[PDB]
Formats: sequence, C-alpha cells, structure tokens
Amino acid sequence: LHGLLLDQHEEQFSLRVEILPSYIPVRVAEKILFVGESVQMSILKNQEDTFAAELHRLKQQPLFSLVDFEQVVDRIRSTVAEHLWKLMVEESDLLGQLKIIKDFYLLGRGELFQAFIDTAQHMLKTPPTAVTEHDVNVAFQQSAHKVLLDDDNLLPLLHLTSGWAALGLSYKVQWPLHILFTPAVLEKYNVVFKYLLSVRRVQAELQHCWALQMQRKHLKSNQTDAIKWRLRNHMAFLVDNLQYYLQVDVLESQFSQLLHQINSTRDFESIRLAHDHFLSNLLAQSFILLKPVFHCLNEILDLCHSFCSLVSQNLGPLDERGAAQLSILVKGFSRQSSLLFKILS
Amino acid sequence: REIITLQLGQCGNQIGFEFWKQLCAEHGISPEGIVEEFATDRKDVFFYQADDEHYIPRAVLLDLEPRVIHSILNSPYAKLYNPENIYLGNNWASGFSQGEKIHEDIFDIIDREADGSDSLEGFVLCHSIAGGTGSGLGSYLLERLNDRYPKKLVQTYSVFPNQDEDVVVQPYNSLLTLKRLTQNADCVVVLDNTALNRIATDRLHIQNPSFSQINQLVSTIMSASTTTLRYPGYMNNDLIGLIASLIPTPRLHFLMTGYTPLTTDKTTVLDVMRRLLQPKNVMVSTNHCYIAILNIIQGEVDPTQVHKSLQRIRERKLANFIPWGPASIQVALSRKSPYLPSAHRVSGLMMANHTSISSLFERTCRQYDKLRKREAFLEQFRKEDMFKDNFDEMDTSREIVQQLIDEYHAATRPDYISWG
Amino acid sequence: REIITLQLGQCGNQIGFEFWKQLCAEHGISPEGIVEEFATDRKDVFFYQADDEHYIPRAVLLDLEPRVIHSILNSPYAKLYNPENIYLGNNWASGFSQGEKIHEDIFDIIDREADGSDSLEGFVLCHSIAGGTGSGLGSYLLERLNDRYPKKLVQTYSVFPNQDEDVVVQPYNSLLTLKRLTQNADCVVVLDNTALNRIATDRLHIQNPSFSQINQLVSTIMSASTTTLRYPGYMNNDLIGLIASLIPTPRLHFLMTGYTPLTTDKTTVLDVMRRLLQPKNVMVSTNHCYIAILNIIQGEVDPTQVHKSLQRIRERKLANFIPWGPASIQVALSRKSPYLPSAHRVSGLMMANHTSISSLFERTCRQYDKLRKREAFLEQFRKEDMFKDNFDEMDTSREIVQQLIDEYHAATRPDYISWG
Amino acid sequence: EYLQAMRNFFLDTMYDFYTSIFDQNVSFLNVQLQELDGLTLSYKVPWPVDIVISLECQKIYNQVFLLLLQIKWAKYSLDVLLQIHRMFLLRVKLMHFVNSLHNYIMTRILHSTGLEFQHQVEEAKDLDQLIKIHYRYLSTIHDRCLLREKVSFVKEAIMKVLNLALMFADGWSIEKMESDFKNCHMFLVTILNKAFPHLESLALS
Repeated sequence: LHGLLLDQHEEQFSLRVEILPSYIPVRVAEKILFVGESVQMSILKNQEDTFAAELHRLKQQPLFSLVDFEQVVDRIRSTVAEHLWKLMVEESDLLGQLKIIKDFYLLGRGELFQAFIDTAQHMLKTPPTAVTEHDVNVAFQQSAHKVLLDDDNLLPLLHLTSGWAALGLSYKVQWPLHILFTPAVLEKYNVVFKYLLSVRRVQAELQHCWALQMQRKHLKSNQTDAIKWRLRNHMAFLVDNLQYYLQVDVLESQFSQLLHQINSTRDFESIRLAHDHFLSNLLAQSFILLKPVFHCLNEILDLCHSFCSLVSQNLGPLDERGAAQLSILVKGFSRQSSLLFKILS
Repeated sequence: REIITLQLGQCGNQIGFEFWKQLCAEHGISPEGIVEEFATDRKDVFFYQADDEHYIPRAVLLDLEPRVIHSILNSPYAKLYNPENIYLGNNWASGFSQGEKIHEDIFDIIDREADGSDSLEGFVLCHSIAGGTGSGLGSYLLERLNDRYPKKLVQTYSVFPNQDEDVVVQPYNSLLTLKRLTQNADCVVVLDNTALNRIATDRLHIQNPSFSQINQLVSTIMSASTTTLRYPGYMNNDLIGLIASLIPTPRLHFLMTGYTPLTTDKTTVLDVMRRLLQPKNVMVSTNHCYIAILNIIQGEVDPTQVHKSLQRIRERKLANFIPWGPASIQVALSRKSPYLPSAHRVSGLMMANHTSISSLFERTCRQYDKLRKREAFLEQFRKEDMFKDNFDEMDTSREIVQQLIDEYHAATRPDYISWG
Repeated sequence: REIITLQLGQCGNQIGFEFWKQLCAEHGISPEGIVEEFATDRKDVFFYQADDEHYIPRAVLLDLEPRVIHSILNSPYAKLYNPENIYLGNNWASGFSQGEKIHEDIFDIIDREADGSDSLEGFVLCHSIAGGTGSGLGSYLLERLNDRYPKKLVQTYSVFPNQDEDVVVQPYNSLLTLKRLTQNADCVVVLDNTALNRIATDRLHIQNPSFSQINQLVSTIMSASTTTLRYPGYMNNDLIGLIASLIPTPRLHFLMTGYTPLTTDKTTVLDVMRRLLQPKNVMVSTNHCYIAILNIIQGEVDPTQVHKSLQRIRERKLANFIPWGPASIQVALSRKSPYLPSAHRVSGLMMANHTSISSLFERTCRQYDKLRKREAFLEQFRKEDMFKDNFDEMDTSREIVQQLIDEYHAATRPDYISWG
Repeated sequence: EYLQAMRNFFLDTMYDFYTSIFDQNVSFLNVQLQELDGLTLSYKVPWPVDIVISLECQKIYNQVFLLLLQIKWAKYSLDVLLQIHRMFLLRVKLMHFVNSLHNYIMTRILHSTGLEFQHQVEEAKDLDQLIKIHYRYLSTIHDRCLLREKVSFVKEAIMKVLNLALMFADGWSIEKMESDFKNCHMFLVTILNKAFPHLESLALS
C-alpha cells in the first residue's frame, strides 16, 4: 500500500528465494512484488482504506485459505496494473514512440539511411575510433538537414563500437515514463538495425552498377561474348529484391499484432508479454536468428559485396584480368545456390 | 533526390498542366503555393521549396505557335508556378530545324533549373508522338538532353498516334521519333489513344471531349506512379530504383499500363491483384507473354492476408511469363494518399514488360511500308530534303526497329542466351 | 554622438518629412515635441533636446522654387521642428550656378547647427539624383560639405533615376552627380525607382501614388537602419561603426537594400535569414557576387537558436561570396522597437556590398554613350558652357566610372591583390 | 534593479566614454566617467544587497571586463582607420576575425546566459539559493569565456593578434604581418578544431 522497503532486517531489490513462500503458490507470490514495485515510481489513494479493510479481515481470520487470499491479490492487481496503462499509452504516448522506434531501428523510415550512405561512402578503412566516430554523427545530422526533420530530433546519436563493422545507434527514452523500454530491448533493436543496413547497402550498390545502357551501350554496338559477365547481376538482384519485399510483410504483420494487443488490454502487465512476443518474432521470422540459414545468407551477402567492386571499377567495355576473379564468383554462386535449395527442402 | 520535369507540345503542356493541378489538388496546398493548416510527407520530388513557403513545381515549358499557352497563362495555377520558362510547324523535319537554331537559349533554360537544383535524379519528358509541333522538336531536345547528362535517367510519357484513320506524314514522324525513343531514351511508358478512347466510350458515352478525360486518366496514372516517392514509402522512393528491376535488357524498356477500376465516375487482396492481371483492365491494347510485371496498390487493404493472396495468385497460374532467367510479377503495397478526399479507394497500377507492343510496332511499320511503297504520301518538303538528302534516317530507324522486333521475338523464344 | 541630417529637393524634402513624421509616430512624443507619459531610449541621435522638453530634429532644409515647402509649412509637424533653416532650375548646371552664389548663407545655416551641436558624428544627405532642382545644387553642396569637414562621415540616400522611358539631359545630370557621388561621398545607399515601382505594383495595384508609398518604404528603411542607434543596442550604435565593416576598399561603398516582408498592408530565425538572402526580396534590382553582407533583424525572435540557424544557412551555402580576403554575411539582432503599435513583427533589413550595381552603372553609361554619339540631346545651354567650355567634366566622370566598373570587375576576379 | 544594472556596467553611453580614452591619470578618467589593458571601476553596494552579492562577483565582472576591453580596443582601432591595396587586404583579413570574436563573446555568451539568468532569478524565493544561482551564472560564464584553463595554449594567440591591432595603427613590414597572421590563425584553428565543449562554436573559420 505504501510501497515501503526495510520490511526484513535479517532473514531494484526484490524478495529473497530462501524466504519465498511455497505454501502460497509461486505466481501469486510473484504478483505481490509487482504491486509493491509500482508504488515507488489518482484513485489508488481513494481505495487504500478498503484494501486495508480487506487485509484487516485477513488478519482477523484464524484460518488460512489460498482460494480466499488470491482474490485479494487479484483485485488489487487489476487497479494497480491499470494505472500505468492509463498513463503511458496516452500521456507518455507509447504508440507514437513505437512508430519512431520502427522508423529508426526497424527502418520504418529508410529515406534518411540511404542518402546517409550516399554522403558517407568514405568508410572502408579500419577506424581509429576517434575520428570516424565524430564524422558519422556530423554526416548524420547534416544529411538530415537537407530535407525531412529540419525541426528537432537531435535525440539519436551514432557511435562506433571496416567502418561498418563498428557501428552503434542509440536513442534515449524517458526512463521513468518508460520501464517497458529497457537497455536490453534496445540492444536487440540494435542488432536488427545493423543487419537491415547491410542489406540496403549491398543492394544500393548492385542497382547502381547497372547502367550498362546508360553509359556503356549508348552509341556503341558492344562486343558480344566479351561484354557479358553471364549477366549474373540479374540473378543476384532477385534474391535480394524478393527478400527486401519479404521483410515488408514480416514487419507490418508484427507491427499490426502489437498495436492490436495493446489496444485490447487495459493493464500494463499484459503489455509486457505482448512486447516480449513481438521482438522475438522479429528475430526468428526475419531469419536474423542464429541458424545455418543465417550463415548461408551471410555468404550470399559477402559474394554480392565482392561482385559489386569488380563490376564497379570496369566502366567502359574492357575484358582483361576480370575474368579470372569472375570465374571464382560464378563457381561460388553455383555452390551457394545449392544451399538455397537446402533451405527450400 | 530532385527530379526535373519537361513538357512540350500542346498535348504535353495539357497533360503537365493537369498533372500539376491534380497534385495541387492532392496535396494540402493552395493554388498559390501556400501550405494549408492541416498538413508530413516528402514534397521535394518535383516541388521547389520556394521563397514564400511556396512549393513551386520544377517544370520546363516549351512551346511553338502558342495557343494553349495563353489559356495556361490566364489561370490561378500560374500563381502556383511561374519559373519564367516560356520560349517560343507540323512536321518532324520542321520541328527539328526550328529546334536546331534555338537550342542554346532553351539549354540556358535547362541549365538555369539545373544550377537552381542542388541535386538531380532524372528527367521526365511529356512528349506527344507525331503531335505536329511536338514532333521533331522533342526528338532533337531528347538527343541533346541525353548527350549533355549521361549521369541521369530519362522517362518519356508517350502516346501511340493513330486514331485508325488522316495525316499521311505521321508514320514518318512517329518512326523518326521512335528511333530516338529507342536509342536516346532509357525508359518508355507507352500509351494507346485507341485503347483509351475505347475505354472512355466504354465506361461513359463521351467521345468528343476525349482529350479532357484522357488528361484525367494520365494524371491519375502519373500520380499513382509517384505516390511511393511523394508519400513516405520504403522501396522505389527514387525513380532509378523503380526502373532498375523492370529492365533485364537495356533495349527492353517499354512499360505497359493497367488500372483496376475501369469506371471512376469489401474486396480482398488477391481479387484486385487478379483483376489488375487481366488484359481487359490493361488500358494499353505465336505467343506474347510478359517478361516481368511490377504492381502498386493504394487503398484500404488488410495487410496480413497478402501472402495467402500471393499463393492463390500463384496457383491460379494466369501467365506463363518467361523462359530463360527468372523474373516475376512483383508486388508493391502503398497507403492510400491523405490530404484530399478519396473515392474509389482500392486502386492498383501495374508496370509490365510485355512483347505484345511489338504487334503495334509492326502495325505502324506496315503503315510506313505501304506509304513508302506507294510513294505519294511522303509529302516532299525542302525541310526533309535539307535534313536528309537520301532519307537514310528512315532506313536506320527501320533496321533498328527490325532489331527491336527481333529482340522481342527472340526474347519470346526459350533461347535468348544467344543474342538476336 | 550627434548626427546632423540634410534634405534638399522636393523629393528629398518629402522623404525627410516622412522620416521625421514616422519617427515622431514611433517615439512616445506629440507632434509638438512634448514627451508622452508612458516613456527609456536614446533620443539624441538626431533630436535636439530643445528648450521646452521638445525633441527638435536637427534637419537642414534646402529648397529652390518652393512648392512642397508651403505644404510642409501648414502642418502640425512644423510644431515638431522649426529651426528656421528655410532658404530659397531643372538642370545640373543651373542648380550648380544657383548654389554657387548663395553658398555662404546656407553655409551659415550649416555652421549655426554645427555650433549649436556639442558633438558631431556624420552628415546624412537626402538627395534626389537628377531631380531637377536637387541636381547640381546637391552636388555643389556635397563638394563644399566634404571640403569643410574631413573629420566626419557622409551618407547619401540616392535613387537610380530612370523610369525606363522622357528627359534627355538626365543622364548628364545623374552622371555628374555620380562623379561627386563617387569621389566626394564615403557611403552610398542606392535605391531603384524601377524596383520599388515593380514591388509596389506587385503587392498592391497602385502605380499612380507611387511617390507617397515609396515615402513609406524609404522611411521604414531609414528607421530600421537606425533602430540599433535610437534604441539601446550594443554594436554599431554609431554610424561609423556600421560603415567600417562593410567597406574593404574605399571606393567600394555602394550598399544594397532588401527587406523580408514584401507586403505590409511562428517563423524561425534561419527562415527569415534565408528569405532576406534571396534577390527577389532584395528591393534593388560573367559572375556577380556579394563582397560582404550585413543584416539587422527586429521582431519576435527566440534568441537561443540563432547559432543552429547560422549553421543551417552556412551549409545551405547560398552565395559563393568572394575570392580573396575573407568577408562574411554578418548578422546583427535587435529588439522590436516599443512605444508604438507593431504589426508584421519579424522584419529584417540587409546592407550588402554587391558588384551587380555595375550593371545599372553600365546601363546609364550606355544611355549616356548613345545620347552623346547622337548629339541632339545635350540641350546646349549657356549654363553648361559657362560651367565647362569643353565639357571635360563628363570625360573625367567617364574615366572615373570606367575605373569603378574596372574595380567592380577586377574585385569579382580571384586576383585583386593587383590593383585595377 | 541594482543587479541588472551592475552587470550592465559592461554591455551606447559608455561608448563615447571609451572612445575619448583611445586618443594615464586616475582623475582624468574620473571626470570623463562622470560625464592596452586597464580601467579600474569602483562602486558602493548597499548593505542589504552587499550580503547577497559576493565580493568575488565584482572580481569576476572585472576579469571579463578586462578581457573584453581589449576587443573593444581592437574594434575601435580598425574602425577609425579608413602594393597599395595590400593594406586593404590586410584590413579585411583581420577585421573579419575581430568581428567574429566580438560577436561570439558578447552576443553568443554574455547575452544568451544573461537572458536565461533573468528568467532564473525570478523563481528564487529563498535567500540562500539566490547566491547559488548567481554563482551558477559566474562559474559557467567563466568557462565560456575560458580563463580557468588553457591560458597558454589558446589565450596566447588571442594575445598575440592584439599586438597586430597595435601595429596596424602605427603603419597608417606589411608582408611580414600577414606571414605571421596566416600562421598563428591556422595554428589556433587546428588546435581549437577538437575542443570547454562550447569552443567548437568558434571552430568554423
């Protein structure tokens, strides 16, 4: 009722397992701590004497009955879990903040993080982690200034842990007004963020390199069986473009179920389980979860990353010394396509 | 980033005027450029963030013998945009020679907006094929445009000019325009005046104000093509990202249009996907089969059923698309655009590579062949003789369009691992 | 300290009358000079602390053929100031010869206020270029003014006289006035009657009472130029402190004017800074680029965001200002002036050194060149012959304005470490 | 009302006073006041305000006053001064610099924190916390105008360019002044480029 600690001198902080009841069932013993916890952070004050009256009636009784005791615990749990739900969804505006989290971690906005790659293509070196770290935040805000969020949002900061192997994105949330949002939760969001940038980067490269028309066939008739790379650009593009579309379905389904569950329930304790199903579903269903599938897809990404450099530096029609690497590449594509039919079966 | 649009000819100026008006009507703005109080979205794709909180569209106006330009002048949509870009025959050779002498000043008009823009992404062309004033002039300016800037993209919105009989010099004009349309353009969205006229006489009983309603159709198509760019989307928020997937071969760049409601004056996902798939909702009219299809949907759509929709349209198995290497019909899903009232919510637009346009090409090639063999319909002028004394530009266009029909037909074959 | 102002010509007397009325309206005073009960600020910059708690403005009135002077006489703003300074052609030579004979008595009028003032800071000139009565007389008095006192500053408020065709002797008059304007003046704020007329026909539909509204514009500019002096500021609370930063080279002293609202009958800092930067809010109309810009803002402004505003206008990178040694666009921020009602709060004024005025100089030089070559428009009078028999004053002004155009154009070059 | 005026002793009326001094004696200052470094000011505080306004506060006011007077000196020296153009190149090359420092220190620092401070002190309803909020004014403005630290790493270049304001007045040589200034200015920028955090607002040129 008061949320007061210093209730046990000898035999946040929680209750010790040694003195935890087993003659009271354990889940009921879990709820008691949560109700005590929420006070420390309306009409809770109005019904305090009634809760004291029920507890006093429990003091009066000679007998002990869990079937009776649990109803007191459940009845107080309803209101105390309701209060936080009443505040945070509306007055801390959980849902819009979740949209912002999707925009920046789950790339619900991808406009910024593409033009960002456009103006920060100078990171291929090993960073000294004292110069590149400043440069990435400078480039981040400066890219944002050209269009879209030219009023505030200095809240996210980039920082490093090639120049892309070290990467980290932060976002300070209102910690008393968000205990659902925890640093661990943001850690998982960071992992998904880094993967989603990798996929965009390699594909932006590959789609940029196809200008065979635009500069390399204009006013030329080009040599067949010299100007061809097996045209494997078109093969490598499909497995990224369909995956690109697959992530859209994967994202929007999970976003929708979370915003359905939160609307239905009117207690914060439920919101905990809803969020805790949501993030794990993202992990497992985008196949970012640690699998052999994850290894095979990383092999695909590495092959595309190496292939883009070869098609980049060639420019105007030339076929000498590029074929030697290209042969290794087409053999590797055969090897990994056989694995792509292993994920299928 | 930033895309600069071009319009020339009276028909091109009509469709651009309607497009800018229709996007003024879509966006929460006044016809002066003033923002409304209920605005957000991305409004830098064709709109200059101008100097009085005006979103001024970046449009190049080109006109010869101005008739419609005065009607565009005395309008409250000349307060929306006025970049002072106005600069003053009915043959391709005449328009070519008239564009010849004044290329530097209109190129200064180009470079004015080029330096005025911080970034550049592509050039969209509103050009009417065999439009009289537009023909020749548009071909010359297309040639100079891709000559100057090979680092950008070109889209050209084109009509197929034949009202099925009239003018006997029009196949020559459209043929020369088609030669430049092949080799000097990187993406062509072709429209049929016959198919649009048939659908207009289908859904309504109008056949006389056909230009005015066709303006409505093309403006809706052009807005729906850009909704993922103008509103916050995720894929093909640049032009080139859209153009890249559709083209497997750099001369196979001809794009087919359909639209899921036919009359515009609850359904599920796979329904309107299937109806967009049919050729009778396709508004442009041996085997002919699609290379690759891309489709965009905008409306009230339940998003979680799209994968079962995808399965159902798969096992319905409506098109036997291609032999050699694997394309797909590829979906994109968008939100219905806010900031305006919206009737007929579920609306889809499809971009497809189909070899069936080779039939229309063979149609106009046969028309050119009979008019060339008869030799009383070339309408010999000094413009055509001074431009080309032996008229071998027609021969070059003829062998190129033969190569393109060969490309279409050999792409339809199971073997296009050999070229042809 | 104390600045003495001068007005001559009917147009100069109009703009001075409006300026004194507009500062009477701004300050908490009566039209008699009596202070109001709700007054503080610094009121010694142009106002004599007179003998009945009157703040009498210190203004030198010069008139020939008095027409507007009687209208100034029968007004309740002749009870505000009356220092008894009134002392009685349309050519520069005629006005020069008329100023020749009576220079001593008007110089006594000068020395009267000079001894009446304890300190002296500068002389502001309200002079109309090629104004008929004002021309010649103002040039002569300018010459005597800088001759007598080399320890003070001279500002001259000037118009560019051409209504784009009229009077054929006006380029000669404005040219001779421009010669003295160069070599006998230390700061010139030039205005364009064409640009002001275009903006007046822009925001409103008036073109006939153009003088009356242009009076309102110039009085607002002159008050906004002096607000940091008249109200407690911190920098350029003297005239010379303002003039010092803007001039890198003692003949590059021509000052360009703009103003952030165009129509006068919440926004942020970098917004109105950017709009003041644009040339279409500049109310005065190869490369042309600014040497240095100074800007003053007065209005409701949140002061803590100005550095991020400064960064944003930096990386927007709107002007490629100068080669050799580093100037800047330089900001000053002021409070909106109290003691009067204030509509259209956020208002900015910019002072800039730009080489684009060399174009207007070449315009009037070309007009003089064609009128000199035709030789039927000099309008040969005995005044011009007796003033100069060979008319080599025009030649001296011509080589000096050539040197100034050379100075402009070589300053535009990356090398002005060599002179030219 | 005393408190705003006290820190308004610096930040015109004092303008004429300082300009007369530019062209020695402690009564010579005094009659001018009643109408390179130096300028001792003395003023009595009434005892009910003496117990709230500390003695060290006057000293801190004096410190920042002493530093700014040199900028006013340099500002006014290049103000009255109005192969042959090379002096004008040397005019702009320093006039820009002194204008930036001037604007920085007095608008960006001594007007921003003061406008904050006025809004702060009206929420002080207790005697003791008034002293803490005025000390929280002094100890931050003593950091922005940095005198606690780097008085020989940054301050030395600020010192040495003020002697150019002495040299340029005398020469009313020239190549050897820009050779010095373009050296020390670039050294100052390339050290202050990564520097306490607010000094990056000067690392722009």
